[PDB]
Amino acid sequence: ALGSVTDRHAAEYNMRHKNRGMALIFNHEHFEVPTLKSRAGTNVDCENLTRVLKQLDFEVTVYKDCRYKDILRTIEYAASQNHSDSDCILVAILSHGEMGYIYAKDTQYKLDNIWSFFTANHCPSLAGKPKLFFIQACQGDRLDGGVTM
Amino acid sequence: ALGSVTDRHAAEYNMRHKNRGMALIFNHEHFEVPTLKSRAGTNVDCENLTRVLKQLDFEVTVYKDCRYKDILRTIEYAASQNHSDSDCILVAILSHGEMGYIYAKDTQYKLDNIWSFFTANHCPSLAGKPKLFFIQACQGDRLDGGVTMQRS
Amino acid sequence: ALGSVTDRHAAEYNMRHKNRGMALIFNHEHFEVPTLKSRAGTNVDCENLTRVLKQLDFEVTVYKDCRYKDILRTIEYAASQNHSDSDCILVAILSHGEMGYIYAKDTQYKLDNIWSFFTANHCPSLAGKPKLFFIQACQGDRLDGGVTMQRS
Amino acid sequence: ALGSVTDRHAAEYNMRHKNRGMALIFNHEHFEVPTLKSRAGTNVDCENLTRVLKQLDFEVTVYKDCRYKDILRTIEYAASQNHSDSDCILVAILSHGEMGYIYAKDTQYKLDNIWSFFTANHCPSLAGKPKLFFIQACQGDRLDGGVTM
Amino acid sequence: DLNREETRLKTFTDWPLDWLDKRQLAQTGMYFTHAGDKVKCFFCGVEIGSWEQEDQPVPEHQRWSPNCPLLRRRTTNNVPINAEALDRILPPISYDICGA
Amino acid sequence: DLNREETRLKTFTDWPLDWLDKRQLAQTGMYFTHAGDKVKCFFCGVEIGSWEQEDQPVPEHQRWSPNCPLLRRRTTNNVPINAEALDRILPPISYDICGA
Amino acid sequence: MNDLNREETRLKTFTDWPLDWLDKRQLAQTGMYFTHAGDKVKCFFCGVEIGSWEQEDQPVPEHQRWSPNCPLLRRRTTNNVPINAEALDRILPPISYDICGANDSTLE
Amino acid sequence: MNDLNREETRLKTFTDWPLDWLDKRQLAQTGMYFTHAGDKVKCFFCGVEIGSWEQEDQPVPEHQRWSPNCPLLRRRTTNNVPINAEALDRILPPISYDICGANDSTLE
Amino acid sequence: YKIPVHADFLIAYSTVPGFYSWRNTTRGSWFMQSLCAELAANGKRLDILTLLTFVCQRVAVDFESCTPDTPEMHQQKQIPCITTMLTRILRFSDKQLAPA
Amino acid sequence: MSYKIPVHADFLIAYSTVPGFYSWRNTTRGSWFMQSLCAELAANGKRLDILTLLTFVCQRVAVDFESCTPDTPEMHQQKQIPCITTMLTRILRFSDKQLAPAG
Amino acid sequence: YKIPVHADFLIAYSTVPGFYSWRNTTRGSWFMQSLCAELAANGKRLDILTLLTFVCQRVAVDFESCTPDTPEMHQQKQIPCITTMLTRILRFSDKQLAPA
Amino acid sequence: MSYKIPVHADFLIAYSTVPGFYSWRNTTRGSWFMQSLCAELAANGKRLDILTLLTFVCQRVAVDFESCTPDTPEMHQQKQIPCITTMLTRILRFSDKQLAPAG
Ligand SMILES: [Zn+2]
Ligand SMILES: [Zn+2]
Ligand SMILES: [Zn+2]
Ligand SMILES: [Zn+2]
Repeated sequence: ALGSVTDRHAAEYNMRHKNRGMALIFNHEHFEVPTLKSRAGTNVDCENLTRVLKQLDFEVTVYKDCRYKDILRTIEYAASQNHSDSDCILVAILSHGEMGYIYAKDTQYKLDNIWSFFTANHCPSLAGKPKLFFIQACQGDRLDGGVTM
Repeated sequence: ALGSVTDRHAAEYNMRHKNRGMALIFNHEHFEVPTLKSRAGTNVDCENLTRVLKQLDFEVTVYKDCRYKDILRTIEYAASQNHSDSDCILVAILSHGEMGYIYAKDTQYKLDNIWSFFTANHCPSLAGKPKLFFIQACQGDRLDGGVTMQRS
Repeated sequence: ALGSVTDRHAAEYNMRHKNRGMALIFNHEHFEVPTLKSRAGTNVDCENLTRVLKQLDFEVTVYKDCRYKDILRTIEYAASQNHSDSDCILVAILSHGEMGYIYAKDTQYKLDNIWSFFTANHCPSLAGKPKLFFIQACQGDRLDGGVTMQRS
Repeated sequence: ALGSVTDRHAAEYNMRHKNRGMALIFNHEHFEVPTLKSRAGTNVDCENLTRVLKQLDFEVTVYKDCRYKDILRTIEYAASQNHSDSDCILVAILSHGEMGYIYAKDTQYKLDNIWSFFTANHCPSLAGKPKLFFIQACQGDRLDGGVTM
Repeated sequence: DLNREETRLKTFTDWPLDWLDKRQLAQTGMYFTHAGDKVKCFFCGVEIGSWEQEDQPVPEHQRWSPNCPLLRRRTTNNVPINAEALDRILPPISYDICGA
Repeated sequence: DLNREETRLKTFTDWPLDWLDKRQLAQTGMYFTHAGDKVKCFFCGVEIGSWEQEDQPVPEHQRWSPNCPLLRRRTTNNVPINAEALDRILPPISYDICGA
Repeated sequence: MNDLNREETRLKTFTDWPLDWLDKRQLAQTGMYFTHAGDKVKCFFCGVEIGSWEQEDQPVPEHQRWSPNCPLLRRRTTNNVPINAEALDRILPPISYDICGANDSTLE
Repeated sequence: MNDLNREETRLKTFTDWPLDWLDKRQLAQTGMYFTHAGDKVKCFFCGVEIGSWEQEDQPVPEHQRWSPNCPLLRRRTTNNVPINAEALDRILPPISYDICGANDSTLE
Repeated sequence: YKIPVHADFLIAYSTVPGFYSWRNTTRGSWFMQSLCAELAANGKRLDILTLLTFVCQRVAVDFESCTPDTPEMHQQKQIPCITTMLTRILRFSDKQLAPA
Repeated sequence: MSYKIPVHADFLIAYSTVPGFYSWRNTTRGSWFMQSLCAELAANGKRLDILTLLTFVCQRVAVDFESCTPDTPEMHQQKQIPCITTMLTRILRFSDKQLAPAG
Repeated sequence: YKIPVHADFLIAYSTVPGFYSWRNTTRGSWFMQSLCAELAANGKRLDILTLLTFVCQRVAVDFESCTPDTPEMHQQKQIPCITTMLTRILRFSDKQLAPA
Repeated sequence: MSYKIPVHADFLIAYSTVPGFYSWRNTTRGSWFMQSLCAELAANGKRLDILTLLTFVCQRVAVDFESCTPDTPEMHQQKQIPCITTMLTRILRFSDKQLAPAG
């Protein structure tokens, strides 16, 4: 047999909303933390990211070296908003990082926190819409020697 | 400007090799470990998986409740083989598991081990070919309450 | 440089209208014309066509052995209608035919006529929408001997 | 049930042959025929066509104002060749034309002729391979008023 | 209305697809939508059509609706024209687990 | 070899798919390829597999091979274990036309 | 503003014009004017809009490429108010006759 | 020919070089040489090949774009035989350090 | 802007001009068979043009004439003829989304 | 298991305009058709199916081109639409050759 | 050129880290059910990534827990987790051509 | 006929490199990852599925980038590969809005 088209079985995300959605970039370059040497041309990543994103109809907004507490203000805010009129939401992060953590201006933190501001139960305007997080964190410690082809 | 077609920029994996490749299924149902209650109909997963895979031209092979040490024998072997004549390789695993680990017949183990048998430096017949690992591990501990949606 | 998205440059026909559109099937099986032997199982074409079409959300409607004059009534009508609420329109024809013509119940006719009922200037509800005509006419006279191919 | 993969049911033409194939362009600009005014910038069509085609890996070859008899020499030749090592073949034609005919340097002719040099029975190296004919013939006589959108 | 098996059967009036068990089909929560051969389950809202000449009503219901309360044997408002009939026809019993 | 119905049956040894008519299937030019449920016709070289629990051997043969000489009833080397059986089982008669 | 048909008005729209390298002036001169959004310029005489310019894209030929009919460009008579009509007369593409059989009016 | 590693040899390959507008000389100077096929030039120091140039594509930045590692370009020591070493020293991109955490060697 | 009055038409008729159209008395025409076969199999999934291509493939590959009384008309072939002037991709899309 | 195929299959005639109509042509840029053809080929020819490719060539000729003949208003602001009679039996694509092997 | 030793791996395991994996005693796990369902339905036709997406869709949409003895574990949900680092499109292609 | 869905679905974390590894970064061009990301987005982002899109971003970072650190041979000619853990449940595409109506 064959089941009807439930449309909950929509093959694709609906991306034709009144507008794309918010896109918050977190650019870290300087740190209060010791031994953390500043990030070189982490800005030029930012420009490009901004560029391509805005060309993608996004509502782009950026935050320079944020103390962790600020990040959370920023997210908590963004999260509590009516996304019902937008296709989705994207956040990006640029800084150092180690295995399992990411650095803010003042401290490291596992991203599992920010992650949880957007779950459907905590943010239904996005329930069923895609949430995208991109990271450029030096996260990790081992090197990859690769293989010649 | 525009750079030439390097063909290392091949848009797709080459999957037309002399044959698909090996597909090793690890079915756990019973455990020497205490408190680990056996897995119900974990077999019926196996049958289906086997079915669909073989219909996908794969070389399917299965292993029942394996003591961890056996798994490694099995992988180490599979890994040391001439895959140059096959599109890729796939392994699947069925059993209980907790956060960061998977159970064998006798013990838990982080899969990071098996993973490393196939890196290009340890297994070049597959260097550039795709290695696929599917897991059905109760891995984790929290539940998901979900969210109700508008009729559809 | 790069020109903006004019949306007149829409990559695809919009096919999400309030409804698919009309689909008129013309089944000929018997003819007043001499020497025109009836068409065998031309009906069974019809059933199938009807079937698949309706499964395609179409508004299907069929006409048996129509005298030519009737066909035109039927088209002229269909054509003069508000298609603004439908994705498109399709007509299909089943009968004998020779080179450059198609047979009605009573006479042959070049289809160039029906064709012209739907041009944008004569039928704007469909202006920019696709009009589909399928024909099963023995149209022609020569045979094709074909060519044998390497086993496969 | 379900029938096996006959591979005669190949979803696509095989276009990975030793080489693309021949591409013969027929550029007409001047005519011995009376009242036939020469074609303006019919060359610039040619350049472009040539360009894009060669960028498409084709073996491009061109013929200026050809008397009809020459065209046929040219085709008959091309047709009798081992295409077994090429993906296909393409011919293009640029000139005036009326309903049902195309002009050579000296005369009109229905293309049904050239067409028939390549049928599988007359040219098996291409049997199962695609033959492409493009035409830029003023062929016809009526105008199209169009519709505003 | 439809919660009664009786009412689910009376909807299969003018039921096409001769070969298929009109009766027992309606018995398992299915009822005719009166459109082709689309039947819908009143206990999970699923709708199924285009049946091959062997598609069994239960297993095919199960296939497209793995949770159907009636089918997995939850207690529901079902008014069984023959409760004993159901008790044998229904799938065995499907426990769900996640560790032990 | 295979031209005999007898030989076409003896190939269906170790024939999976219990439900399907091993006998009459082989009778209509089909024989086991000994690989899953793939059967091939010796009279048109067609091969068919993955059968639903109602797929009829003849109509499904016809569906995938509209020309099969045996099936359209051309004269062929067929060695019918029961010629009278075939005469009733086979599709009626399919004339082909192109004008009158 | 005494609106866009005037070349003067088409220039005053290029205030805050990014993309330094590109000829703000002559670009607006050929029917183009700033949309005030990135580097999107629109033609007032054919409604075309063009953006993302490489460091050599010439305003005329690129206008021509995306709008083969533009009345101003093919040199039809239009409400254009040329800050310098003589300038246009040299800058504009030559002359493009359109044909379909013979109609001796080309280089007849 | 006393082969390609010499800038001299990289220039002599640009004989019959189409695409007039483009700097034949300095292009070959930065490890590029003609493949003698359209406008495809290849780098002898990273094997990259590039073609179809717009009327402003600069040889260095475009080389950089398609080959972010080219030993010659990032300024590794290579068999390069510079017809004018001082010329290169100014033409080449500045200096690109690569990092992955801190390793004070950047602007340390 | 304006557009040709003669655009967005599609005439997909049975065979190349000046040729016969073959037709089985008890299964319908080569063309309609292949047409329907493809529509109810891909019509939802597929572009109209590539769709018809496969209908062409079907008619050309799967069908010989088979007329054993008239060897002159026997084992003959047929190929459809899809003159198109559509200006965008036709697809038989439905309507789907899933809200929040 | 041997099969046959029409001698008249795998042909494609994509000529300028619908039968019985003019073909427009700019004296200093070439024909509506060739312009749109080349435009698409060198833009998609590699990426795209032949049929859909030509569709967009049809789209180009139909949408982007009016006649513009201000001396002959009777032939002015006229339109054109190509005519792609096809009988290919599979998907044509201008594929290249790529792979990437192993150690 | 050289390439990461850790590239071209794909780990598609049952559920997001730190969560349960649901499993029907008499039909297998949510995951394997949806996996197989998709493989034998699209595996030939589809890209590996989008393929798995629909396996994610299946597990997330079609499956509630249904544990009427343990309301705390009842009507629960599950979502797979496909960490990928493939560097090109995986497709389960066959081999086809047709010569001359 | 009402249904529920995981609260943890439709998330996508596409971070620079496999867990426990370095992330390479050019001081004067940005990170391997961001370079390849932007490159693909402004090149395909409109045309392409999100997953396959990112695949090519993976391809870029893995194939086109060696470390090149001639002062520290131990960190020289090193490689990197992104890590795209996904749990989307449908195809993401950056679609626009287009149609074209009628008379
Ligand atoms: Zn139900
Ligand atoms: Zn047969
Ligand atoms: Zn303009
Ligand atoms: Zn280089």
